[PDB]
Amino acid sequence: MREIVHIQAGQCGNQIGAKFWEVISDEHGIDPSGNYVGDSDLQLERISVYYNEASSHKYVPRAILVDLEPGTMDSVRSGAFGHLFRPDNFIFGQSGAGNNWAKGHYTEGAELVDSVLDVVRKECENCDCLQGFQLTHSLGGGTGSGMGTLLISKVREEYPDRIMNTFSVVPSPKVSDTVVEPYNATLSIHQLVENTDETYCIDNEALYDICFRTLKLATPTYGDLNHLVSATMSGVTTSLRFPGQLNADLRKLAVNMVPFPRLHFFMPGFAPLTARGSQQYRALTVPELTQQMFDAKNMMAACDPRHGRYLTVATVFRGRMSMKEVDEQMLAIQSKNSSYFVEWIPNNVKVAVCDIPPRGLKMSSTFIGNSTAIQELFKRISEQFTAMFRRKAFLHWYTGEGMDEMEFTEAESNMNDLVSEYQQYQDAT
Amino acid sequence: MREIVHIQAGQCGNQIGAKFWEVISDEHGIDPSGNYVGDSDLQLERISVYYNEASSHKYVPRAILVDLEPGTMDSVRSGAFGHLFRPDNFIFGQSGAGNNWAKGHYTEGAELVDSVLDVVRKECENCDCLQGFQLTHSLGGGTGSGMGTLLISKVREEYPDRIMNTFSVVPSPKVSDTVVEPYNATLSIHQLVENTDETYCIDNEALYDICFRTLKLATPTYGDLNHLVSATMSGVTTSLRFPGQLNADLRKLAVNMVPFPRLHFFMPGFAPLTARGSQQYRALTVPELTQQMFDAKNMMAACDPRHGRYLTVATVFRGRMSMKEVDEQMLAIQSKNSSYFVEWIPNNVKVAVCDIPPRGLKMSSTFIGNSTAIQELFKRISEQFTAMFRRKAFLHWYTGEGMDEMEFTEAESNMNDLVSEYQQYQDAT
Amino acid sequence: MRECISIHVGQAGVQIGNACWELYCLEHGIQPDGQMPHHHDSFNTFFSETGAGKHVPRAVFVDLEPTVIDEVRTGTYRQLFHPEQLITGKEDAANNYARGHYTIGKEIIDLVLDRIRKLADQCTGLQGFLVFHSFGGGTGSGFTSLLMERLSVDYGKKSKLEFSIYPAPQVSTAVVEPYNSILTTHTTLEHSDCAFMVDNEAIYDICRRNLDIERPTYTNLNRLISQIVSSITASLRFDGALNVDLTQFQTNLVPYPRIHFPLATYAPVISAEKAYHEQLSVAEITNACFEPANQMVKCDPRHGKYMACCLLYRGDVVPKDVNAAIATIKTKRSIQFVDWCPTGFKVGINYQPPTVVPGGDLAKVQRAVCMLSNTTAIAEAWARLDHKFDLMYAKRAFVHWYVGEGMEEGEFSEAREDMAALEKDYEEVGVDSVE
Amino acid sequence: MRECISIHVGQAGVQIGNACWELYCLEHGIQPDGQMPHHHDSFNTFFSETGAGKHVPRAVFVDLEPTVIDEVRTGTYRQLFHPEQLITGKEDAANNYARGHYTIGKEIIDLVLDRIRKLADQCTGLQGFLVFHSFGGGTGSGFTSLLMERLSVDYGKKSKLEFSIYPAPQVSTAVVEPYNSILTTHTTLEHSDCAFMVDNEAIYDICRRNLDIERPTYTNLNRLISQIVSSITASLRFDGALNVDLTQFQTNLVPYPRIHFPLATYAPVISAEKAYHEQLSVAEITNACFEPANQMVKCDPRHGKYMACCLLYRGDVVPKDVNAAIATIKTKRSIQFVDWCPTGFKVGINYQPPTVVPGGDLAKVQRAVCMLSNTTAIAEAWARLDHKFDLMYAKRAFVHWYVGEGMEEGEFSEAREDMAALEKDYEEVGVDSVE
Amino acid sequence: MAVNVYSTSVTSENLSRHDMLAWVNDSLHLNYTKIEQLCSGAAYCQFMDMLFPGCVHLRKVKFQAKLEHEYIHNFKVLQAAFKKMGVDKIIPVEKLVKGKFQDNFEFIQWFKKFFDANYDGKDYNPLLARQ
Ligand SMILES: Nc1nc2c(ncn2[C@@H]2O[C@H](COP(=O)(O)OP(=O)(O)OP(=O)(O)O)[C@@H](O)[C@H]2O)c(=O)[nH]1
Ligand SMILES: Nc1nc2c(ncn2[C@@H]2O[C@H](COP(=O)(O)OP(=O)(O)OP(=O)(O)O)[C@@H](O)[C@H]2O)c(=O)[nH]1
Ligand SMILES: Nc1nc2c(ncn2[C@@H]2O[C@H](COP(=O)(O)OP(=O)(O)OP(=O)(O)O)[C@@H](O)[C@H]2O)c(=O)[nH]1
Ligand SMILES: Nc1nc2c(ncn2[C@@H]2O[C@H](COP(=O)(O)OP(=O)(O)OP(=O)(O)O)[C@@H](O)[C@H]2O)c(=O)[nH]1
Ligand SMILES: [Mg+2]
Ligand SMILES: [Mg+2]
Ligand SMILES: [Mg+2]
Ligand SMILES: [Mg+2]
Repeated sequence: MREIVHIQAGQCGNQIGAKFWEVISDEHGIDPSGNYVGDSDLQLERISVYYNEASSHKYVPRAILVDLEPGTMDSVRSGAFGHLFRPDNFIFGQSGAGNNWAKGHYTEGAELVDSVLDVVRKECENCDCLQGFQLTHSLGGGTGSGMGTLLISKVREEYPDRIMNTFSVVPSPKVSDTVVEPYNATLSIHQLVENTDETYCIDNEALYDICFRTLKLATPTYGDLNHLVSATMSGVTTSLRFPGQLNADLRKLAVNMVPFPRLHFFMPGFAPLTARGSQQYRALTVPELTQQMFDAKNMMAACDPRHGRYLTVATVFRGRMSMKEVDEQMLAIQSKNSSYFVEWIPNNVKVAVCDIPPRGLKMSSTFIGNSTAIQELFKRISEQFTAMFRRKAFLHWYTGEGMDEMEFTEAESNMNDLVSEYQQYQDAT
Repeated sequence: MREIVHIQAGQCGNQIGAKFWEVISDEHGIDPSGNYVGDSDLQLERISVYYNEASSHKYVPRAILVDLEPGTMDSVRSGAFGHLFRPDNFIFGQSGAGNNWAKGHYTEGAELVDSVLDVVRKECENCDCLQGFQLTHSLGGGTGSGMGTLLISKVREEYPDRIMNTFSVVPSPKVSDTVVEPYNATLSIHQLVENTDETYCIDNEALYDICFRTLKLATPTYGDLNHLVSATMSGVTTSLRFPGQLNADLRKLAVNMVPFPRLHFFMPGFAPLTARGSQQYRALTVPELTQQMFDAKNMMAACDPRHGRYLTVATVFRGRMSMKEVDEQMLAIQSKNSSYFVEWIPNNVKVAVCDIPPRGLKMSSTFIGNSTAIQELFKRISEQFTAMFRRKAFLHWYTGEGMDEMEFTEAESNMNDLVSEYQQYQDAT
Repeated sequence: MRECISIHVGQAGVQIGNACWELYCLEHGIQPDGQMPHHHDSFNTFFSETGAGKHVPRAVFVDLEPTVIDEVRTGTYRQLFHPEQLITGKEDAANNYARGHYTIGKEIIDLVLDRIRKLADQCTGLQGFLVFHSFGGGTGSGFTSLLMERLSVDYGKKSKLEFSIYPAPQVSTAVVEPYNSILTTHTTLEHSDCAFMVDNEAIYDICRRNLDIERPTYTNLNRLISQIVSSITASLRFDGALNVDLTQFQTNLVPYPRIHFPLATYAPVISAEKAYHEQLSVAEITNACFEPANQMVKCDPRHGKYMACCLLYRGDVVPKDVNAAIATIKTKRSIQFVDWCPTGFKVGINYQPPTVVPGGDLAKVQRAVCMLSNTTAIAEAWARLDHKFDLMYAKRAFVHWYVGEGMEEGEFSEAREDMAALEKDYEEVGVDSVE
Repeated sequence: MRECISIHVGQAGVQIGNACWELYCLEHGIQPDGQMPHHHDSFNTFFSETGAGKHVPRAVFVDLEPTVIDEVRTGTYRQLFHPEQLITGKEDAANNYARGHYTIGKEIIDLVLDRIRKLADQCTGLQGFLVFHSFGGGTGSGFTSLLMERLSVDYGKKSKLEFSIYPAPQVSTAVVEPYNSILTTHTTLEHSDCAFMVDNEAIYDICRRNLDIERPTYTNLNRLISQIVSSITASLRFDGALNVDLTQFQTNLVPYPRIHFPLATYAPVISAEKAYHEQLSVAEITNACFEPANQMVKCDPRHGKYMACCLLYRGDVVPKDVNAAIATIKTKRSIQFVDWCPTGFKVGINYQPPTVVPGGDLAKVQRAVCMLSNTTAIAEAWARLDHKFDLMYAKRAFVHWYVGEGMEEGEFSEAREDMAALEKDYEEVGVDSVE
Repeated sequence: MAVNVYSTSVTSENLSRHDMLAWVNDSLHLNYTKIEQLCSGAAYCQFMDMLFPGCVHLRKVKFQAKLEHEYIHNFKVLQAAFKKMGVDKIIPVEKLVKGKFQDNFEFIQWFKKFFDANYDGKDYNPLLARQ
């Protein structure tokens, strides 16, 4: 009941998704071959939410992995933990989008969008009671941002009364992976603010910074990087997968987290984060967990909250604890740090508690904050896009495959409108 | 009780019949040598419908294979599973019809039809209570088409009060196997419309697409194509061959499917069709069975039902299931796809259920649809024939052996009348 | 159980038949002495089996000059042929159609017909005749016309395929070639079901380019033509997934009574060295056989429109990719059909891979294609031959020889008008018309 | 599933191609004969696997003089190449642009396009063509301008990358280099997606100083150039943490249609003995690749401003230090970017450490970098070449050879003004603009 | 004879997707709503008729094509018209007929350039030409 459909687009989505189904399988005790090997019967009480029952007690994930180039599917299929995905869902093209909007939303996207949409429609009919969709993609690439938006537009047309989340990977302020980042990002957000209920923005250096100082890792590869994102994205869902003292679900978070339709860009966070060596000198208890997750150092988006004010905040604990300890400290955090919370929203903290701890830990938590400091991220991106567009640089490879000048103009005006209203509420009395 | 006489024509009929008798022997547990080796007595309960008992507990099929050229007979006799047919039934000429209606209907037809009629009469007088006739052939070849038409005419004259099915391989739109297809196709279809009862049109290119796309086969060959066709034929006959919860017969299917004497051209389909690799990731169940059945891509006639409306539909399940599920999902399909169903025929779905599953499968299903998309096939054939006859090409070689232009004119008029009536009944309110 | 007999007329016919019978003996596993060490019957269709294990071919070698027939007699295939079958005259026709059809050819025609009749009555399921003859040669042309007339009189309606040798546009060995060719075409236009047409210059170019031989004597051309003939007959001789017959070829290829002059092509024709670096797929062998430069008659089909095509694949062939490749070829830009032939392909598949003669130029191949195309580009060849004949006849050259050997100029005039009518019919049928 | 074909034109292309294709066989473990003793495919993007275990490359070697192609035929890589692919003429262009583009080249252009179409239709997912041509030569410039015009018409929008050889500033093998280079650039300007520039003079210094070799024959230079070519296409053949494709290169380096002239660079380039005393970290080879003396074209990037860059690592490379090293490079005051390009870096990481050819100068390295900087400093190279062309053309020297071979004096003026249009186009956008 | 033009990479000359559909609709006075609907080739055959009077038998083509086999015959007529006028652009007919945006947009992009090169400014009413 209330199962969700997982869609992975681009190379980042496939690499994040490959580590995501590693954690989910471990939580439910599913062998890589696809058969249940767990012990506690609480795991199989709600297995239909993510996995799908098949013949001979085999379980197949409800995932749809799609990328425009065949490089990514080669690794996941041939590599380990690729014997359990359903081979029908492995949809791929032949030529990459080439870091282009047009070659990922109009020219190459159209060929593949009709094939994936039929796989999506098949899963829903098999589904008993749909809950929503989950999308992991990037805002800098061509297929992850171009076509990933195309699925959002088409799916939102067929299932208007559903809630879907995007675990995007927002670009960087310091070093840009691709030269034409602003053209792809600005055009993407102009489509995301319309057909998405809630979006979790994630950076890469704030993940490098966390994995450098807090985790004590000098050489964090992409395997140790995506492993941090997976826990955050699996922490949100775990409320409905397992019983808890004070339950929550995907729709419950959206009601509390989103005061206004255009203000649905979040900043995740995880705790506890400790190195292997220094875990024996800390007593795992609720006091440090709330303290640890509320500092700007341990946040997964490179945006310091001290420059803004939290509109509303969620905190999805896990493990087992005492409800008094949890509620005692949220009030303490609010009163002491009262200068960073908006005034026209009282008691702006939402708390939920589950009952199943993560693997190898007594208790943990996930912090989701709809802060105002996100305004600075959009201000910077619109700054880079503005300078490039006046000189009309790199643009003769976006007009050549379908768009025009008028499309960019409407994308920047919408982007500038969102920043103005994201700030005029911070200063509103 | 209710025995069926099988007739095979041409190379296509011979090869399809060879595969069909392989499948039937596998179903009934009959050794290639001709002696019973299986276990369950339910197979022996009704063995006289197709086979025929003989001394020393032998079983010989009631099949009459006959074709002008001898190569096919030599192949079927020298090859395996040729030790069980009765050599008296092995009738052949010396020279092929040369893809000519004249040589297939008047020149060699006389001698071949005389001998074949003698054999047919002997077999029928041997039979206890005749049920009907089965004829598998092609509408593009010379011998199969012409001599099958002659056999149908003579047998219809001899036994007016009986039913006969014709499994005809209709020509393909993209590529034509023989240059002069339309003349033979038009003449044969005119004769079939005049004096046949029901006809399941089967195409080759649609079979090719089904095998390449769904079954995921790199090198689809005639063995596989004939395997699919034989599976369909066995699924049709299993209802009266085996006991079931809700039995059905050939007469029942005919009366439920045919509303008018000139409308008896069906399109078959079989489910489930899965590749070797992907069978483990699917749950064999009635919902997916019906959803797989009711999509155009899994149709064995190269005509898209989306272009027309289903006049009537029959569905023969196999194996063990639940009538509640069966009729619930039939109702769901009818409600969802109502715009594709004719308004003045309510409840236009016939359902039958057997009890013995096909070999190596828990359950299966055969869907027979009488639709209005065959209108397009007849229109295309009529257009091709009209162009060739207007330019007066290849026609001296049909006049040189008996016929004249009057026959062609009347055949074209009959084809146009039939297609016009088909369309005008499609567009009724 | 099905028997067809072959008549080889003239030196060209005899040499082509020698190559073809060597190929058949290799294919069916028959030793040159007649003994032997799909297949079981096969050899029954060609090799009549006598009391002992010896097999004798159903061939009738006929010639007027005895030199080449004596060469065949003393050749390595001496014990195979029935000695009575090899019929030889005393003096040749000397490139004189009148001499080979009226004066000399009337003195051996009765014996040839008697041998043909005995061979036909020996068999019980006679299918047809295969006539191997040239066009320029006087005895070839004259005796071909005489045999056509006599066989048509004797046996009413049977398949009579011919394998001619059209004169090359530039390469020439004789001087009275236009007279001989025009006369033979006018005489045997009516008594032939289907005539396959082959030119020496195109085969020269194919052997030079594709096979890359700089010393292509007549043996290589004979081997190529023999391969084409064997590919045509393989459907009768062997089982396959989709069989065709001589009547099928004839019916599918001749749309009009006069238009029965198709042209042949074979693929792949590659050497041994180039074989390893090639993958030899069904699609690419179809493309190569349909390529314009691979045609074995010196004419470009691009200059005209196709009318009918017959593809015959033999070997490890899958009908799915066959049909895919044929659809691609139809979609291609070079191939353009006539408006009144919506369906323009007849396909046959055989399960027997082609065999390779020993010491031959070709390499072993698991897939082979023979293409028989009836098209319009042959009209240019007919017009060129007519122009040569008109230029020569404008001032009555060699007509003294032709008239002295029992002919009249009325025959020349009738042949000219018949050829003009045939060309006009060909062009009119090929060209499009409104309504 | 992904296929790209390479065309080698002239002696420079063939000699480079002989060394380059030696590297690919080593990388994929292909013996010179063709057999073999990240990998499951890999070689399918370059090596078309035939019926047997043999693999044949997707290369088209075209030249007008048969002197150098014959060396390849008899060389150690004799059984690898498809014998039909090696296309040869009869006489060379003789350093004349008109001869290799108008008179002599036209008689062989049709044959080359025939082999290109045969190889392209065999493949299914064709991405683009790699062209290895020089600039000073006759057939490497005149003929390669003919291929671009012909290829672009047949295939509309496909990648076309040129690995050219710019004439050196002081070193000069030929004497009519300004005439040939100016004419080629004006013709192939509109038909090239991205052309990589490599100069022979700059590579001599790199081999002399860094590699410490005083005997740098043309064999040594081609090995060093070949490593750049392999790193460009190293992402297609191998997996990685962050892949790039042939199209991604084209979209990230060309801000304006005319400005598509980047210059390559490789790192590390060290000898065998100097390797031990160097720790070879990621943070320094990025620094090493940015030094002004390591650039492969004789021009200092300090004199201009960078427009876009492209790094390509491979081996034991972790993305954290890659992004840390680039951040330090950006803040260094030697590297200065243009105002309208706030983002100026594209990265790509591969998991395949570069291999070494036996007998080569370079040592085994677990990390490597290939840099493609599109910089304004190349505008100096255009100005210098335009100075030479304007100097000799004023008095009409050497023109009588070009005019008499099928050209006009008017055609020279059009190519002169076109380069003047590009020269100020390059400067007017690299310089700042008001507001 | 007709003049030819190539198209590889041009700036400030390629038109927007919306404007290209408007030009096709305006020239022939019809209601194509998607550019990918140009798979039929009926509009393409009419373009050759406008560029060069005659050279195409407009009676052969039919504008009510809705099937995969019907789409090909329309393009075969266009193949002959290209040869007669001596143009040398190979139509990838195997890829246009599938009705996808990629291949259908590139061909019209080339055809727009061909249209301008061989246009003398003549005008007529396609409605009477179509009927
Ligand atoms: N978190 C995380 N991000 C990644 C990882 N790999 C790449 N990225 C980011 O994702 C972007 C990759 O581009 P994609 O959206 O995947 O584009 P693509 O799949 O290569 O297809 P094209 O855009 O056509 O090249 C890069 O800019 C990186 O910043 C990863 O392993 N983990
Ligand atoms: N389903 C199926 N169809 C086939 C197969 N083989 C051939 N066909 C079709 O059947 C037709 C065969 O012609 P036939 O009716 O058998 O005629 P024939 O046996 O060759 O004898 P003639 O008509 O005298 O030439 C062809 O047009 C094919 O389209 C097969 O193996 N399976
Ligand atoms: N393809 C092929 N053609 C041949 C061969 N030998 C002869 N010819 C053709 O035969 C023609 C010569 O006329 P023939 O048919 O041989 O006449 P003949 O057999 O010498 O007898 P006469 O006509 O009396 O001289 C030449 O134009 C050749 O084209 C051969 O071995 N192969
Ligand atoms: N990098 C490199 N450049 C070479 C090599 N061999 C020749 N060149 C370049 O090629 C130029 C000589 O002209 P080519 O391009 O070779 O002309 P060609 O191929 O000999 O053909 P023609 O112009 O007709 O003589 C010289 O200026 C060199 O810069 C080589 O081995 N390596
Ligand atoms: Mg990618
Ligand atoms: Mg037959
Ligand atoms: Mg002679
Ligand atoms: Mg040279």
